[PDB]
Amino acid sequence: TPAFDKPKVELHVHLDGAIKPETILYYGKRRGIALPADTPEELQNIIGMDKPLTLPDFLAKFDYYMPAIAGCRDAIKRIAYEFVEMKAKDGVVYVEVRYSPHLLANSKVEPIPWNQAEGDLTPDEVVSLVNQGLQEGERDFGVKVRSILCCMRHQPSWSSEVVELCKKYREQTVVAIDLAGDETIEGSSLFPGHVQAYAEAVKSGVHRTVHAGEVGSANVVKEAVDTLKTERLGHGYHTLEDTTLYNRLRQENMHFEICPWSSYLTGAWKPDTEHAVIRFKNDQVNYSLNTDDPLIFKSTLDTDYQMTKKDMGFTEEEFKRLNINAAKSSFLPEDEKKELLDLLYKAYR
Ligand SMILES: CCCCCC[C@H]([C@H](C)O)n1cnc2c(N)ncnc21
Ligand SMILES: [Zn+2]
Repeated sequence: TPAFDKPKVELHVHLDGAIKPETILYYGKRRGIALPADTPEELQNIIGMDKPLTLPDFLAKFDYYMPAIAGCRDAIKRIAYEFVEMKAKDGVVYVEVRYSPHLLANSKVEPIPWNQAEGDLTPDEVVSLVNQGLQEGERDFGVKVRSILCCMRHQPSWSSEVVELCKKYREQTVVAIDLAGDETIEGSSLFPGHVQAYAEAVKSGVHRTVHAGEVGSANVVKEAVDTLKTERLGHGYHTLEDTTLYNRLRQENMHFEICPWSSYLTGAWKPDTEHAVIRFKNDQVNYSLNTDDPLIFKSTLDTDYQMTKKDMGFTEEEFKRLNINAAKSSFLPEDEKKELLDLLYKAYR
């Protein structure tokens, strides 16, 4: 039985980490692309994980299935559409899905990703394709959907395209910019290509979020907040190692996109310490619960709610509260943000 059987709001989930094994297998076979297994069940076992992995072991997971979807228009649009259906089964009423448009392209994209051969799908089209999938999905399944394009910490040369992409496709599902990738890459937060892109995001009113504090120190979080001027933090668990940064962030009602289950499987969180979210709760912090990558973590939104309910004493009043904050922190136009809030209020009370 669902841990929290009411409407939910999800702000931190990767499109390329939320694909149906079947769909991966389908395109794998239909377009001759080598694939570990050939049975959906076995496929999820190899792609899924249940024990922390090194960055490399983890990254490798993508080389596995990405070549199957990347470059194929049909597949890009489809996984987008199928992702909305997955969310509907979760009882999610609003969701912000993110992904790197360059990682699904095989044209333009400088270092062509996944040892993919030069193709015809550019990053710009990837975005428009995804927009349609997400849009038809919203129509058919009843879930409000917005998207966020990610910049990659190791490739600042893409960041400007990313912000221009968010600018060119706004309203049209794209509501913000993000920064994902290796946090340990020394100085990555300050790469001129990244800071300029977020600076442009500010000049153009493009909402900002950043993956910081998941593995890197509190300083990675600081740079995210003070230099990139982020409005939301992806994870941000290590913020707690700097009480003044933490106190200030609490002061400014900063939003933390928490991924409980995710943190446990990646090692970002060691089961010997009290999970960072438990203190966020005790501190009445502005945060939300997210799946991050259902595919790799073999989960569903419930997985995370089950985890905090069972192992962290999370009440219902808390679930409703954190979801209310998720709505309040959404990148939706105030206009539509109020409408989401009324939905949840009348549904929670
Ligand atoms: C090692 C990551 C390289 C390929 C990234 C694909 C994808 C994007 C950025 O949505 N992504 C999905 N989940 C991700 C995660 N937890 N951390 C970084 N990137 C992630
Ligand atoms: Zn993430």
